[PDB]
Amino acid sequence: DIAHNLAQVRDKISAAATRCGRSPEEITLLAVSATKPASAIAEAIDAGQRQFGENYVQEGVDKIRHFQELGVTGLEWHFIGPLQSNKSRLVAEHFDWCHTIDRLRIATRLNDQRPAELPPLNVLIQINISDENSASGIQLAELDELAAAVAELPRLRLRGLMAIPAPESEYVRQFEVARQMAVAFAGLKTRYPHIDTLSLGMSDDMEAAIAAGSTMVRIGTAIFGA
Ligand SMILES: Cc1ncc(COP(=O)(O)O)c(C=O)c1O
Ligand SMILES: Cc1ncc(COP(=O)(O)O)c(C=O)c1O
Repeated sequence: DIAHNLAQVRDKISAAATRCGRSPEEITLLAVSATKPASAIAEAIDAGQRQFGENYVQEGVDKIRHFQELGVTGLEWHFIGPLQSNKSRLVAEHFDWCHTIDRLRIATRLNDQRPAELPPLNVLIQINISDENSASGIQLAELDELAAAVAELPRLRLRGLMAIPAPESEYVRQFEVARQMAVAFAGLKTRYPHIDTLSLGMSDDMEAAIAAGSTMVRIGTAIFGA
């Protein structure tokens, strides 16, 4: 049951924030609906969920248009997959968030292709904090430069950071990797304006990411099936 799983996840988020002294309201739940059918999002929507994440551009845009045409308003769509330049326009025209900015060129394309009547596309810069097997995300030593360049793009808005740590089963390592991300997030927050989003944590490392200071968890399996 999707509705039951939504309520179960929100309780686990709420408990995890409370245990480490944070308000549950600090944590945004991003329902990762990738590869799930639109009918499943429809249940989530009917269960009160508004923020959905997609990894593939055309699947996402098709869903976005599906619910726009039903006249469902109030939804927030996050693109959280890797973004190739030949699909940037669909993202720039349809999505509300993009978590996967790791090169200045993809950000400038999104900026140029974003219609002016839309709000600025909220973007996060993706850090490869701990994955040698991923060709996605930058190193922390490159963050200040990319952030400063992306910060001037007027049709974008730099909101913070995202990372997908290498899979890790040890809670100790989960927390320490997430802390590195929280530390970098806090440093960015000092100088840049409106830095409020640390996209960090999935089903299995939710608690350490919340304890470390994530503001947004990306949950798929625990809501929709694997
Ligand atoms: C499940 C699914 N939906 C949609 C797409 C749409 O492809 P793209 O993201 O390259 O537009 C893909 C393939 O990449 C996919 O695997
Ligand atoms: C960026 C991102 N977040 C979250 C998930 C899925 O999260 P979960 O482990 O709960 O299925 C994936 C999808 O495979 C992902 O690529």
